Amino acid sequence: HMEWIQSLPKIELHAHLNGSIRDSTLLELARVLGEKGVIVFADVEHVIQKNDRSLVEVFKLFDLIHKLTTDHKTVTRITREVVEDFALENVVYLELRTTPKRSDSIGMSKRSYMEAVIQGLRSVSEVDIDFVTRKKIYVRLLLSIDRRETTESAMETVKLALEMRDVGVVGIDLSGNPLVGEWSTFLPALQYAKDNDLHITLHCGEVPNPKEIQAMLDFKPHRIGHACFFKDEDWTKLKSFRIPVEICLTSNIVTKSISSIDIHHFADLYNAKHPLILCTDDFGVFSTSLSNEYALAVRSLGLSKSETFALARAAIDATFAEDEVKQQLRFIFDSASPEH
Ligand SMILES: O=c1[nH]cnc2c1ncn2[C@@H]1O[C@H](COP(=O)(O)O)[C@@H](O)[C@H]1O
Ligand SMILES: [Zn+2]
Repeated sequence: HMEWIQSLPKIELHAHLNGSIRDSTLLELARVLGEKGVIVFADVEHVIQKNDRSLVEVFKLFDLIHKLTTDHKTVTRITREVVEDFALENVVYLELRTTPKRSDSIGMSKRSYMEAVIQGLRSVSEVDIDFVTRKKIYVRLLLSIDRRETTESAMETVKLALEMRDVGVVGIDLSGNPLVGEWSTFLPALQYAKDNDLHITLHCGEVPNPKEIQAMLDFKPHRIGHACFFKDEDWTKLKSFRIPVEICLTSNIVTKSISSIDIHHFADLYNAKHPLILCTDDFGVFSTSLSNEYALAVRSLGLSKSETFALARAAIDATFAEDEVKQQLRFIFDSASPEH
């Protein structure tokens, strides 16, 4: 069964760039930076292997990753590697999200960080890529606002995303530590993005926060991530607004946001015929792949091949891609439909 899942064409809508790095690359970068003295390799490798990746604790790990990866040449490298890995497991469409970074000591701006991501996409050679406007993969980009940021800084990210629509930026994400920051800080920037026809996805309900969950739903983003701590009134509103949910099974269970796959809300959403999309979140941090996520879901719901194929194909109308791309995806899935 895992073989048929691996060959299934798949759509990834929730994958953070610096959460998707290969272990071998992360440790290579750790070794190099150690031998330069920027850090102590044994300690860094130890936080890499020891971190329990509970929620509070995952964000410590990201602060460490960012010390290893915030340089233009590294951004380019990991962008290429992430696209390759997804393409190799037959992801045919990827929305990759990343937080653009500022770092004055190396002359890195949010814009130059993103230019390094584009360079990564241009450097992809193992597979064919469409990112502007042999496996082939369509890639489009989401710029993330981190909940640590100010309204002004969030607006800088939205302005950059509008400038980069010609190289495949299609939307904005709100992510980062859900215990930090206030919705009122980010709402004005997200509203500007939405009024400029960017699509919006929000990390929503990663921790209990009833007023924030309601405010995010009332904003009517185009998708939401996770929804782990929704209450009944939140589900009612979500189902009537028809906002698709990006479901991250391994991430949710590992962080203990959801106590087990047998109670995970994706089963309720599936049976309610509410749109959901299986995603990896951070396949490096959480040691998974999109195929493995599909395998967990197929086992837990007991889906047949055709039900699984139908679920995978349903994600097309949740993408933020232009209509021409969705028609190509419909052709890719229609072409694969009888083998499933
Ligand atoms: O579980 C999650 N919840 C909220 N934010 C996350 C999660 N996983 C990754 N991220 C965000 O994604 C970033 C890592 O990818 P980056 O944006 O490419 O730097 C982190 O610094 C977080 O802000
Ligand atoms: Zn996420």
